[PDB]
Amino acid sequence: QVELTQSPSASASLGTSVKLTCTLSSGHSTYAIAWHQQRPGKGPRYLMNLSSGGRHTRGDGIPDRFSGSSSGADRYLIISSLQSEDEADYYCQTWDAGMVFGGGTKLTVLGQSKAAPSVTLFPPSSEELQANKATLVCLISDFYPGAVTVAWKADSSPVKAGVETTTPSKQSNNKYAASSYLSLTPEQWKSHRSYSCQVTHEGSTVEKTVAPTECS
Amino acid sequence: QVQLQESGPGLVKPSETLSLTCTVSGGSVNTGSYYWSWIRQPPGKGLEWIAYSSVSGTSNYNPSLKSRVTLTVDTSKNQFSLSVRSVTAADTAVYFCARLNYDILTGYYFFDFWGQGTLVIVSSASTKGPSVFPLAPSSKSASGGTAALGCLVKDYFPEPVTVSWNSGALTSGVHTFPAVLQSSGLYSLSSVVTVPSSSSGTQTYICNVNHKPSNTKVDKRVEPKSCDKT
Amino acid sequence: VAPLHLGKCNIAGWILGNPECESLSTASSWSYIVETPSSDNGTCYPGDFIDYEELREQLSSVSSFERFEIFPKTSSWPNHDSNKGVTAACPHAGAKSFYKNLIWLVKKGNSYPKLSKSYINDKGKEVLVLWGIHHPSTSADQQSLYQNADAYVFVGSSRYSKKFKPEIAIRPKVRDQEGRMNYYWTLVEPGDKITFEATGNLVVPRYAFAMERNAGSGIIISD
Ligand SMILES: *[C@@H]1O[C@H](CO)[C@@H](O)[C@H](O)[C@H]1NC(C)=O
Ligand SMILES: [Ca+2]
Repeated sequence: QVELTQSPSASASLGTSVKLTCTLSSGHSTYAIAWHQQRPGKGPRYLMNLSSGGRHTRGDGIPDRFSGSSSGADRYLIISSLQSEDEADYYCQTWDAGMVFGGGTKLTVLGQSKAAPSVTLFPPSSEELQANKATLVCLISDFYPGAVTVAWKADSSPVKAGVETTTPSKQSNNKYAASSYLSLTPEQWKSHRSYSCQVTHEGSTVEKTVAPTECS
Repeated sequence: QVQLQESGPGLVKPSETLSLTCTVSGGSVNTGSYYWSWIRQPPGKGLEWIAYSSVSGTSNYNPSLKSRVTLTVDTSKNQFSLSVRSVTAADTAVYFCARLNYDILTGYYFFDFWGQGTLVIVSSASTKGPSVFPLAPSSKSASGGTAALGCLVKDYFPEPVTVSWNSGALTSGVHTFPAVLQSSGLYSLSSVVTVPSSSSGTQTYICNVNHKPSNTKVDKRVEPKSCDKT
Repeated sequence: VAPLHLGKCNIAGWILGNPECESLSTASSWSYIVETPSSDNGTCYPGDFIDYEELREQLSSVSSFERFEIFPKTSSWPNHDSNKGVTAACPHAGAKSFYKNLIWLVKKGNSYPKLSKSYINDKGKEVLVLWGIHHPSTSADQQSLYQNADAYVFVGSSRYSKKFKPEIAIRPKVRDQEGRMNYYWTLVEPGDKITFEATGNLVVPRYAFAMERNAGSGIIISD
């Protein structure tokens, strides 16, 4: 039975048409297919089915700008007037003895405006310190593009042990984000006057800084 | 109208038996030219079809999993269910339930409604419920514009945890980050709320953390008394 | 008074259009039939001819008998392959072939949409329509041919009404076929409508016969 082949990635600029491709295996060029969209971390959403001769029939509530066509063994999904909420994996599927899927094509939508990150730094909670632990959390949000290098400082000199930083991920705001957790003992935390986390993004550094034992 | 939703344990030990259950609203698993199907997506990878059955007609299975799956439909509860035997780490995936539409008039077979999907980890490692700590808002945040406060949900396994604010009330300003995986093999995440810096004195914020695989639900009030307790 | 000579074929072979029965095909009128009794140039694809004996008494003497293309081949089935429906069970001079008065519809690519087709008997005489119902040997065979694991056929006139579903099953090999195909027929009153509807397994009529059957009996006599 049939196989579907989609190259893994595509990119295009906001406002343009994009033409994603699904390729039916040799000897199945008369097959019909469906298309589905999976935005990141969600379930897929059926978009349309598509005949061998290019007739596309959208699902319910899928906008006009989604469409499709065919050439030989290739099946296309045209997205016109491309919008930043179209950034997603698009799977083709068909049917033969079984139900079969393509491997998906992750579409990236380019053209959105450069935005600098938005760091907010917490010290350890009184509760945590009382549990003989201490964690500083440096939370970075609202940047494009997603290249971000994070640097922790104890007083003024670099910290090597302790740090764990998440790789950046797109979000509901269509801008990137990351967490960085520094794990210390309370005694280490109290051994300096202030820690800083330093997010540098597009050769430009944003800093925040916290101190300890003034509270009571 | 038509909604599917998955349910079952988030975690299963090797060679035990994974068992999910879809629950259909907005429509009936007896009516229609439909099949009731299962699809999984192991983490980072593509959709794999497992099998479908219908109430009346013929069931169909993905040949490399046919021997290990069993499908059932409960007409009365409007549910259908997948059962996979002898799981290994390679069964770790997000499982989706879905309606496969045999559209009689064209002869097409296309999944038109998908569930939200449910994660299933296949690990011998045992569950670890998180500890939840409050991230109080400082005074560098409260002055002219806006303040931030939050929850740290530290050291759990497996994923996921779900975090709400004011039992579901609060949603604008909330931002729950992806987790980090530590050397330990345990996960930690943070939810933050950006806020009107009213001084946030009596303006009540309680995060609600749920980790199903350890039956952990926890309501930490982010007492915004920035460390100044007693 | 002038009989219908069927040579090496029997009624089944002649009226279906087995490809060995093409030579003597349509004489316009006859009083009795001569055939070869239990020739194997009846049904080339194995199966059972339903209401066969009734049909013989029906066809035995006819006052007029005109063949017509009830569902023309290159017009009536735009969403179904009307070409692949051939088999080595029904060989015609080199190639794989099939009966001349039926078509074995199969799937187009991937998808077998519900077909439905009607004919109203405008012809003034009765019309004899015959059709076939295919029973694949395996689930694979069904999905190969028709895609639809859960398929049906429906034939209906005002007098007739039946719903068929294929019994999928491996049957003794006959003429290299483990599947079976049954043959059916009905006479369509003048001004009545015959209706086909299928999602698979239907061997559709291509040719039908408008006929004026004779009083009482004809006689069928074998070699
Ligand atoms: C016709 O008859 C002969 C023997 O009676 C048989 O071998 C042959 O295959 C038949 N052909 C067809 C097309 O039915
Ligand atoms: Ca009859």
